[PDB]
Amino acid sequence: GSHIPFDFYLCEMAFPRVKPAPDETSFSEALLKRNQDLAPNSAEQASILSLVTKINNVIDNLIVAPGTFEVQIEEVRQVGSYKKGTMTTGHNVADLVVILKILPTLEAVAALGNKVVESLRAQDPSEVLTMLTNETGFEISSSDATVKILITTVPPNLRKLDPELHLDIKVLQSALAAIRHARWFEENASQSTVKVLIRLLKDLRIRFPGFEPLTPWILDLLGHYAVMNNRQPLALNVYRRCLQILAAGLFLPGSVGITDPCESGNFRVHTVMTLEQQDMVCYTAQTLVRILSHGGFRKILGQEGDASYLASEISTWDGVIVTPSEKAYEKP
Amino acid sequence: IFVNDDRHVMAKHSSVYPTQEELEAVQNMVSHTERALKAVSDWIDEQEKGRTLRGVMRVGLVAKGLLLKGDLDLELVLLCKEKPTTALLDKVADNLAIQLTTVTEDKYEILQSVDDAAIVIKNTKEPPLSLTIHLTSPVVREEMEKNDPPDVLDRQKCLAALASLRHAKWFQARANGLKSCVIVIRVLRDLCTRVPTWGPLRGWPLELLCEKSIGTANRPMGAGEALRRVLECLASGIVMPDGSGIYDPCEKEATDAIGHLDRQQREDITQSAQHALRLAAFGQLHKVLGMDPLPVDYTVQIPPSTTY
Ligand SMILES: O=c1ccn([C@@H]2O[C@H](COP(=O)(O)OP(=O)(O)OP(=O)(O)O)[C@@H](O)[C@H]2O)c(=O)[nH]1
Ligand SMILES: [Mg+2]
Repeated sequence: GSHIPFDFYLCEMAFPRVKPAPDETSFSEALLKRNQDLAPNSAEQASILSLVTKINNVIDNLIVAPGTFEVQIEEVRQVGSYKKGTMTTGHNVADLVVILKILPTLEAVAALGNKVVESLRAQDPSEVLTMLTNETGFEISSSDATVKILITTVPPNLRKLDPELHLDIKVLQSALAAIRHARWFEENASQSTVKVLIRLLKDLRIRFPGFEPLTPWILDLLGHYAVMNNRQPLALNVYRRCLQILAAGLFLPGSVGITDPCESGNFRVHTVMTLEQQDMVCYTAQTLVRILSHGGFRKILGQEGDASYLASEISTWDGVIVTPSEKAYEKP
Repeated sequence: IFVNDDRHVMAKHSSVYPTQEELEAVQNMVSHTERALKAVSDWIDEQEKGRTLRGVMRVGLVAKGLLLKGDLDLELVLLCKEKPTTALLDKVADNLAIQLTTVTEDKYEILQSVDDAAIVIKNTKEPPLSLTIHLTSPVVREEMEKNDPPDVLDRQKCLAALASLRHAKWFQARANGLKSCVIVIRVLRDLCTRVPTWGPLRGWPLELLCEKSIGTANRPMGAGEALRRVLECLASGIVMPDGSGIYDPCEKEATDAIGHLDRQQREDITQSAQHALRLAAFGQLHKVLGMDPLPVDYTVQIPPSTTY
């Protein structure tokens, strides 16, 4: 619906402040400190960059010199966290999307994967790798990094799929969309603060199961929107707007929310969440908005242990009693 | 969009909108009293000739068209060329009794309060209407901003009378023409009454909140969408300790329309609005409006003044 919830930063001129904006120095320091705790070490990005290079090269080759090999690769793109630069420590995994020329069958997905790892092993017999297939392609990982290869095909072949011979249409369409996201991201969300926020939102959603329904794609669009959609970018700590727009029902029924830039014609990204999940996301952010006001940002950021209780339990902030927002959705 | 939510806010509106009998009584009392002050003034200008009272103005509910079922409190402002005093209050209150007699045979009790710097007028109807006449003067604002009798009226009381008079002019210019604004304010005025959590917002802060929130939208809204936008606004944490707060447009110095709310009120009002929002979003707005689920110019309540 042509309904746009309230956003203070969309019409700030109409709400002049009375007293200078309080000093949120500690908040900015903690936000950066946390980004640093979540950021991958120097040992980690070496191992990943190394494995991503090795595999990406073998695939580059297979495209120019298909050789005698019966799997025609048409294109390869780096997508997801690794490409965007929103990777978190502990999860050293990169995503590669490989578009096949012909129909992507289960036998092919295994042939390509085994052919790829066999090329790495011929180049470097000393390094130990393992290669496993799945229903979405295959994986190759070393002792400290894994590269996921997402298989799909040239659209031409989408209308010609076979429910039992080729991979699930949904899986193939997901990989393609992945390419459009990364394209849009490198192109639009490639900002220092956007990338830092998306990493913090990914962390928030993990310590607060209320935010679970939120997908990586929504988080991307949410971070970028909170930072950029307003002249200049917003300061990282002005994070507060992410919670505030969720609280004012950006992803509630009747709201435009955010339209998918990688789809047609006017898709509401939050339409992939059920009504119950929408309610949950909203009331979760509603509590966290209140909790941040009471200066509970060290808890919200996870610097003080577990805080998942804050969203379901009564908390007392300096004599102020905070009652968490509750379910309002009624399953008919 | 929001057809059903429009149905409910408009039906709730009907439920709280005063009756023709209430309104007719208001029109009468206001008209009588205005025309009576018109004469009380004319009478003075004669005594002097052989100015002092510069005008009579409507403020508060009457002026804003915010009268609801059960409202018995009306208000007027009396402008005085100089700084009103005790001598002028007594002189007006007294002579007002005589001039009413030239407009109607209805009997009104006239009672004055030098402390309230006003003249209260009660009629004889059950329940009775009470209209307060606030005496003041601009010469008082000038002075606060920077050789007279010994009976000047309470400056604070006189300064507040000017504030409301500025609220009344502001409302007519900004809020009135704002589509669904006056309606949403009424229906939310009734909610501040029912839910003690919203109580502190009653009046000026609610009026500002509704004009701001509704006015910041790109396009005109219906009663349903308009009310929602107010919930969202609150739900965003606008009235929380930290944050813009509602800035007062009728003050030369930066003033927060809700700077009086305390940390817990701000918390409760916000948590309430938040829940009300989601209830509305999931087709339960009748619950926020305290009603059962259902199966022109509403802004103009009583005619503008002729006398003034
Ligand atoms: O089977 C598929 C198909 C497509 N995709 C596409 O690839 C992307 C995978 O995204 P991830 O799950 O890797 O999330 P991320 O990289 O943003 O963060 P990390 O958890 O990796 O640190 C998603 O955005 C989806 O569009 C898959 O992940 N799996
Ligand atoms: Mg990844």
